[PDB]
Amino acid sequence: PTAFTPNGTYLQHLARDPTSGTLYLGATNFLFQLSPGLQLEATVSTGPVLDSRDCLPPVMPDECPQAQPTNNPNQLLLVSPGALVVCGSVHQGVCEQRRLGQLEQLLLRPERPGDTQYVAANDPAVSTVGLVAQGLAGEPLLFVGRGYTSVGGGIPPITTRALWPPDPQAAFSYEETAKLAVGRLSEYSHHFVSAFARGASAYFLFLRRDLQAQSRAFRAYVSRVCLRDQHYYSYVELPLACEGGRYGLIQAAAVATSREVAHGEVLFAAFSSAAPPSAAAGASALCAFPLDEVDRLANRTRDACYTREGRAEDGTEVAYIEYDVNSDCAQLPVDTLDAYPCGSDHTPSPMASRVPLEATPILEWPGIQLTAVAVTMEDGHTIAFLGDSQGQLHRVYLGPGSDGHPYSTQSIQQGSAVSRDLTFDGTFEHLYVMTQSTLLKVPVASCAQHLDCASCLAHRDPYCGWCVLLGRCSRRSECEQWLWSFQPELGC
Amino acid sequence: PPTAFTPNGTYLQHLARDPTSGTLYLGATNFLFQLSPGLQLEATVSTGPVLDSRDCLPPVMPDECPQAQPTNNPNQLLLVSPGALVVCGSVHQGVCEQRRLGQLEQLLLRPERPGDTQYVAANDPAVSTVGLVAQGLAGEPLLFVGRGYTSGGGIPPITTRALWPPDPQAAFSYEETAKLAVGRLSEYSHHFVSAFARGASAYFLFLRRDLQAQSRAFRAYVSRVCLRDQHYYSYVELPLACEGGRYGLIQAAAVATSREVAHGEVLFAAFSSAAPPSAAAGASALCAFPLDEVDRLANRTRDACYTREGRAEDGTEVAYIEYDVNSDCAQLPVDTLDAYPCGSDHTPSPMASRVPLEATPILEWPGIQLTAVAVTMEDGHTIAFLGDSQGQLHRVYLGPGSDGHPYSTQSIQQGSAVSRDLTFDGTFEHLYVMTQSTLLKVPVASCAQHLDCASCLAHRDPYCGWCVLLGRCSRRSECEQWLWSFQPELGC
Ligand SMILES: *[C@@H]1O[C@H](CO)[C@@H](O)[C@H](O)[C@H]1NC(C)=O
Ligand SMILES: *[C@@H]1O[C@H](CO)[C@@H](O)[C@H](O)[C@H]1NC(C)=O
Repeated sequence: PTAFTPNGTYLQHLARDPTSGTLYLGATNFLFQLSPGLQLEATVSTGPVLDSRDCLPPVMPDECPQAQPTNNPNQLLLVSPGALVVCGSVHQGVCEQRRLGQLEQLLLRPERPGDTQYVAANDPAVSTVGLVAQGLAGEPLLFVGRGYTSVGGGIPPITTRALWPPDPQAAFSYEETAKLAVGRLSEYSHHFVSAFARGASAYFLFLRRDLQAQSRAFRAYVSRVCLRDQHYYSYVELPLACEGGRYGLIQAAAVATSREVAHGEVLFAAFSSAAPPSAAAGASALCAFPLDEVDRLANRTRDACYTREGRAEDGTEVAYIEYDVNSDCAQLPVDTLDAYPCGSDHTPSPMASRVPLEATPILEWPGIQLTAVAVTMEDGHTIAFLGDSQGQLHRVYLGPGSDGHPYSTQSIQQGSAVSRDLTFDGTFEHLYVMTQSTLLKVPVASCAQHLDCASCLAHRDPYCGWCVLLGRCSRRSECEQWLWSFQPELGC
Repeated sequence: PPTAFTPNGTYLQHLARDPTSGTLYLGATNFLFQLSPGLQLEATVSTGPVLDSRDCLPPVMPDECPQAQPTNNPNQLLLVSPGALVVCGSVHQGVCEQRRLGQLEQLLLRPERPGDTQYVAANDPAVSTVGLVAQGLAGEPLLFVGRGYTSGGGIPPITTRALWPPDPQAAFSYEETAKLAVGRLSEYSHHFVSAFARGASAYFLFLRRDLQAQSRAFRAYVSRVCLRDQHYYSYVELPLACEGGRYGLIQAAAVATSREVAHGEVLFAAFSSAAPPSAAAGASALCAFPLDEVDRLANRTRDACYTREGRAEDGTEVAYIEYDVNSDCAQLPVDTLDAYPCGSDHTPSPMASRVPLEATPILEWPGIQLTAVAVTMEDGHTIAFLGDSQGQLHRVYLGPGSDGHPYSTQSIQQGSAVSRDLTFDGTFEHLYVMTQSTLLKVPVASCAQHLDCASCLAHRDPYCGWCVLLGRCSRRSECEQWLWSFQPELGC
């Protein structure tokens, strides 16, 4: 397969322009721009740089003597409509903007940024996530979820930051209210896995300590805010549960449309089991949460807390206000739900559900730590692409007939985890896979190398069958008119 | 096996369940807990240790309380009212506070400097405190409180107390007349067992020393008072007799509507025999007093004392004034009963019957000290769950067919008494059972773990039987043809 293996660096993040298909790659001291065929369109160096976590940028040796040279693994890498957003691990995680298609060309780098323009975690271990969307002021906003770091200030775990503000020197700053107001950051230890949009709703997947549970164990959550408000009124926090927390550490996730799973888009999540913040080598599972059910529970958490003091019509306590913020649920008129579906400066917030969103595992893999999810539907049925901590990429048919073991496994790079940033190309014919030292372009389905029916059906791959009338080892859509290679009792 | 809650380094005093939400509030040593209907911890509040002497008045500051010690705070009173949770501790003269139903952490009202008229619960952890939430004439929240004697002082045994006066800082106080005026509190030695309401009436269950008897012995009594009446004019005590005082000491009770026992509500009360103060380790009985017969005798006791100087038509003192109070039965015109059925500032008070309200044991178990009662009617016939002093929960069928021995018994916690806060859930599907160190959620029936008819019928449980259609071990409702597992002569 086609590869990109830059020497002298490690790969942190992969961002694909959905309009152009250009790939941008965020590595240690390098950004890359790649053709959709992994041809190198451009290269930008970003480090090492003189830095100390105690000094504030711009880091000069005069007012930062403790400075030492410091490598710069990539923290945020995002395709905004206007530009490419790049945030690093160095200089308190400040960000810059580069020309989409001309990585080499820098659009904007605040010259002397403030305590409010430190964006990413300035620790490459800690993890930063991000989403871009159009704001009500006309210009595009950048949501950022941010793990905890022990330096500078205490940055909020989620923030909504301006990318194209009036003064461009203020870009990446957030209005005083554009944040989740969370104290005790060190205690919650937010660990972000992913952020995504759909409809008017932004979603964040993350881990955080349950401070009311007896163990103060970590616990997986999905929270939803409205895409458009700079503010965090609509913020609703749901706990996630894959088999009621046997697999309690969400590792990666992907959205996809599948019809036999549920109507609407569906969130496929990979949870591991804990040994304390990380997985144990321990088992993994893949759960699916239909977003229309994510919205329905989140919707009825809002509806309870706005109009029924946090109770269902059943009478049950379902909703409350998390993070010890001074705010309780209310008995506002039901007209409120229509007038202000995303809240006001005076509605309850931040809202959380007492009811967990629960899913029974689609598959349960005993020895594996899943790190990466990619899901598509082919000729009616789900096929998952799953990467693990050991650099393997598993392909799993999930339709009828399957005990859900990988029909195919493949070693991208032994002993090095596959990235959540695992993404398909535009036609869905290929999947870009990335470990820490290589990025591969992998074909979903290599059917047509087979030039005889018996070779076709021996490939044994849900994508492949023998089109009888055309003498072709093809995919069903490309047609005894198609002899599926994934039905062993059958043959030529 | 049950779902449980076992908090470390604490003991459980009371459990109060919210009849609308089903959420459970626990009251413990230095702790409040809030738990889902499934016993998941939703919140925890510390209530101690505190600085305190029984000699000081709250708020205890060291500049006014030199003798203050670290003092633990076992819970004394835990009641869901309409707006808040009422909480009263054993410290700070037993003062009370209120907290948000559904967010216990959030507090609603805690008088800043309270008076001699606002020391509510017994400021000694070994003394009884019972309470009942009612509404006054103007439909505002009231709190009847019964408390045992405690060696500042003079707190009346029963008092009506305002949960939300005009002036929030006046909460939990009581108007000068809103009290049962007892002189010799040390001698009467009220031990309150329970308070409950039904109809227009509030009822209290307690022990007191009978000082008109030669024995001066402790005797079990039930007293009734009109809910509207906040001045205790209408107060009237009936002695309770379970096999003529063989079983002297009432221990726990629970009301239930049962078809085969009487019309209306019926009080199922567990009495124990006195040790030749408290129970011997002895024998217990379960006696049933229909509330309609309580009201009848209390009504005849009122009538006989208003209009016939306490005598019946044949001429016998059947009613008299108790508690060496200066008041006598009168020969008031008969129309006084219609004009003043709950008494006056000028009518006889407080009233007692000379005639005991009598009942004969539903069951008598020698060698068991019963401590907790819950009764339900299942398919027309009474079932009683009874806890005891050794943390054992006995299940008893009382329909036709039994010598009244338990068809099932479990250890909740060996040798630690089951609390009289034994209480069903909302579907009467489960039972919340608590000893001093654990809380359990017990299903009433474990029918369906049964696969074959043999096994089903071998459970020998009045709840379980074999639905012959459907082919599963169900309950008579979830069928209609059904083979009862509590009829041994019947097989399949
Ligand atoms: C959630 O609520 C929004 C607005 O209040 C509505 O547009 C949407 O249909 C709801 N989604 C559900 C009920 O799944
Ligand atoms: C007791 O008396 C009241 C009024 O005096 C009456 O309404 C009630 O029904 C009576 N209860 C009885 C007789 O059981």
